[PDB]
Amino acid sequence: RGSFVEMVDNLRGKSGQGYYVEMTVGSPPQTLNILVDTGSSNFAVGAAPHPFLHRYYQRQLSSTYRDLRKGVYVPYTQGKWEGELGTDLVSIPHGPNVTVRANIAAITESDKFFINGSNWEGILGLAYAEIARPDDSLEPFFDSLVKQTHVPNLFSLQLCGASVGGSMIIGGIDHSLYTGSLWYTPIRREWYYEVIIVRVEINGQDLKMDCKEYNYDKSIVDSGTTNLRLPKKVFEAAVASIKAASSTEKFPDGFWLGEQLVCWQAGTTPWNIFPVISLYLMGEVTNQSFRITILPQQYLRPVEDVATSQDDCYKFAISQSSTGTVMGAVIMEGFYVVFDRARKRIGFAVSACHVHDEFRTAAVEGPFVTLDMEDCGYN
Ligand SMILES: N#Cc1ccc(C(=O)Nc2ccc(F)c([C@]3(CF)C[C@@H](C(F)(F)F)OC(N)=N3)c2)nc1
Ligand code: NA
Ligand code: NA
Repeated sequence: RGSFVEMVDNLRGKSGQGYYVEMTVGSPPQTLNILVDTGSSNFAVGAAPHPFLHRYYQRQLSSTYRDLRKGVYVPYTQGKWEGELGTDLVSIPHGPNVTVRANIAAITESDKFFINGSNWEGILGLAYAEIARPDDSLEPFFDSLVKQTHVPNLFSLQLCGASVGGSMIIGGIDHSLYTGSLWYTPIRREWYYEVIIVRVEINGQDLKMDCKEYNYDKSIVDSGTTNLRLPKKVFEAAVASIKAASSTEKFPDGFWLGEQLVCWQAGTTPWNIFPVISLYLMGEVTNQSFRITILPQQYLRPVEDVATSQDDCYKFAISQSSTGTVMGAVIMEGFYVVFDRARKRIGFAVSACHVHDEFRTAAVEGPFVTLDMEDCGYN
């Protein structure tokens, strides 16, 4: 408990392309890099020579592969993949010293799913069976891991933004990865890691919306999405408020919509004109909340691959959503996040690796008194 040196720094990535862990599949073991995704629940790996893939699962080479004789077709808003379901032996080399028999979707066809240039070739869905495809009888990886071993039913993620890196501690927490205290919010329902946001402030100024708007139709914590995505009506109020707070510089409207980049002369980003963003989350106790605060260093994302420019260019990474709030890597890179599935709750603490400056830091503070927090959930 509390110290897992073998798992520290077991994540890698590049800006824009997410965080992956090494895994092995099959006998003898085939090494693959796998995107860590708390926003889905399938373990799905490229299993054919798509041109974007460094490596892919070759079932023919595994003596322990078992075919389930069942296909799956999985479309998302953008992107889709199709695969053939089976089971095989899976390990995490920089993870617990265990091997488990897990479901795997061998991806045989995909569109807009793999990233050209990335170094990962499958996804590890860490959420619950309820959103597994094709249905909840396909047990997710982490459920198999916990049923089949003595690994405790929890994992924690420290995502260190811009090469990016970080740690996924499987079966515990490592107290060297955060400072101050962990504060916990209840998992409202086990499907996504759904939570309830009870208040939102921009530089300490409350947006004063009906709090159900913050969770319409849900709010989730999702390592497989880059942005902080907010329900449209909340996005509108938040942007209006951020524009006001930064109004000593004027930016094109398209910037706030994520339709164009903004660039400054190198080493001169005016961090201090941009406000901090605070989300208050439902706490463990009746009428008690806590708040997490992030900086422009989290929500203004560096874009380095801008071949048509010399300067430091950034994308605004808070965007409008029609699927609820998504606390993607913009939120998670401020914090050490504990997915305490055994107690159905999510812990946040200030990350020991988060990007900040001499004036401001990411923060996790409580307790606050917040009434009617159960009305903030959408049914
Ligand atoms: N930081 C960062 C960062 C950068 C890139 C990325 C990245 O490419 N993710 C990725 C790629 C294809 C994918 F199909 C998905 C999916 C898989 F289920 C669907 C996606 C949705 F539902 F939104 F389509 O939401 C989530 N949660 N997972 C995620 N992830 C994180
Ligand atoms: Na167990
Ligand atoms: Na600590």
